[PDB]
Amino acid sequence: SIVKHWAVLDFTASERFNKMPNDFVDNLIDRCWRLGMQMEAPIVYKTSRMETLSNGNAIEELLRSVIDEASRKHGGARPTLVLCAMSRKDDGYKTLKWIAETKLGLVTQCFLTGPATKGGDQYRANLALKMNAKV
Repeated sequence: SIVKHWAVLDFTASERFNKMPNDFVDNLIDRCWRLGMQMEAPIVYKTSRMETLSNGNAIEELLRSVIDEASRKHGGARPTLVLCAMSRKDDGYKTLKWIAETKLGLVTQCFLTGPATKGGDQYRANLALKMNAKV
């Protein structure tokens, strides 16, 4: 019933423009809670540059370091959902999803910080609905 182990990959941290705000995850968790979906805090928050999505081997390592960090910081827990925040569309996500879901036994969900912030209530509602359906 509860999403105990999940992670955030923030590709927007260095962006400066369209950086995911610091209250966005906690707001999002409140939003899922309102739908009947209880999530704990993500056991891993990791930032990366958008450029990373251009390199498949770097994607694979990024995901594997999320898994390793969760294991070290939370007694061996393994994330299931990995929420990915991006500042613009990037077809690299397609590679990331494949590695994540078919190689690593993860479930991923991507979103754009632009549409999600400032005038984004309906975008955020749709995000919470997709997350709820996935996990």
